[PDB]
Amino acid sequence: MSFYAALIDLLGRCAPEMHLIQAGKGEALRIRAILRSLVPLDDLVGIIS
Amino acid sequence: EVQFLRTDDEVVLQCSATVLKEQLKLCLAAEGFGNRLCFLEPTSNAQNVPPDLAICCFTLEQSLSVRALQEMLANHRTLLYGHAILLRHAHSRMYLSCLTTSRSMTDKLAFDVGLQEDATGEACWWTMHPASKQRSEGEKVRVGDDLILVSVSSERYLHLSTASGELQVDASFMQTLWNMNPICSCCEEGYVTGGHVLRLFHGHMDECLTISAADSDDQRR
Amino acid sequence: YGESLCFVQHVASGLWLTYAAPDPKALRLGVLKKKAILHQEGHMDDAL
Amino acid sequence: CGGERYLDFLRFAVFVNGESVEENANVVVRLLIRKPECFGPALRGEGGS
Amino acid sequence: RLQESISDFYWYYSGKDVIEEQGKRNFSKAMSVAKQVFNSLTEYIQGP
Repeated sequence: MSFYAALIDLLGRCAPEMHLIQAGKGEALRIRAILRSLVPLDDLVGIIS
Repeated sequence: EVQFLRTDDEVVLQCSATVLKEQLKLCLAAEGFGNRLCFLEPTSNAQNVPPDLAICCFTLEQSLSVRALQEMLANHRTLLYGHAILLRHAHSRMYLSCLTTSRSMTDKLAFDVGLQEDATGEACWWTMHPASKQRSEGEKVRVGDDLILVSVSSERYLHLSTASGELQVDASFMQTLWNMNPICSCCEEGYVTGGHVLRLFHGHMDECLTISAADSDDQRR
Repeated sequence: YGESLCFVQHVASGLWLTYAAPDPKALRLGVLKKKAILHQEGHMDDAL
Repeated sequence: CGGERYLDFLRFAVFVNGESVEENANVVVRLLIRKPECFGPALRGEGGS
Repeated sequence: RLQESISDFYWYYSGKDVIEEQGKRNFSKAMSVAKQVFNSLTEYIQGP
């Protein structure tokens, strides 16, 4: 559980800062889409629940 | 000399799959109209069953470095390993792309591969990498070479899925080796070339070879 | 020596010397060894 | 356990003073997705819980 | 390899109207190295 938690924390930290998203940086949009694809939201909600 | 893949050339992407201890060659295919998803057409039997190669042929439009692609997105040529290429379906004049959708039950992280109407965006572009250390980045891509295709947007390889009994094509973090086999490079004026739709006329452009019209008794045979 | 690229062929069979195309998990094995086989199609990098 | 150790190191590398360093973050993402075994037996894809 | 690096750095500055000082440097250093390389290659063949 700690391994997976650390992995998710690292990915979240790697996630772009918003100002880049508003700027429209394609690299930021990539990274965010890749992170979303890796981790589905439903699983995060389940773990939180 | 050894042939070099260049732009404006038509190529087919072939993969190899071992089934029943019998290696089988498959060409990437997509109709484009009514269906955008890519599938695989077997080219091995050919002698006993002709393949549908027309919807498998792709033409190379652009081969650009990552940086040039970036500038262009913000705003003939030989292929080099590490470049990004744009592939156009000859029949539909659409563009090969990595789709955001995924129906694969086997792989959760895979993406569907299919055609897109507009060359705009990153999904259309793919990067070629050498399958072996033999070839190196910057080297001109040569006919026969095993290649690795990576989606610019998704950072996922073009992959052949054999997990299900049926063979499928998807974008996955696993890699598959693809061969770019050429169909045509450059043709002189006139000078009929294979793979083109044409008419056969008996004489002075009056009569042509044809079959019966629809709803005929002969069953159009 | 050094310059020429050669393909080894078994005369009687006509087969070509090539690698066995190691299966995945060989990377986990950490083996740098590729078994050598005689295959009629072969590979492009079969030259020596 | 070792996976977690390395993951927290990469965390300290990529995320500084409350903001992500995109230069290192993109590299980490690319390398991790190239070697998907780093995600764990889960999130493997085929045959993955 | 040097050519590829220079072409990439060109593409990087292509949109930008004016190269800044750090770039002007990096350009100058690369072109000095390339000048030495060209002279070495020229000397290898001259004579001829």
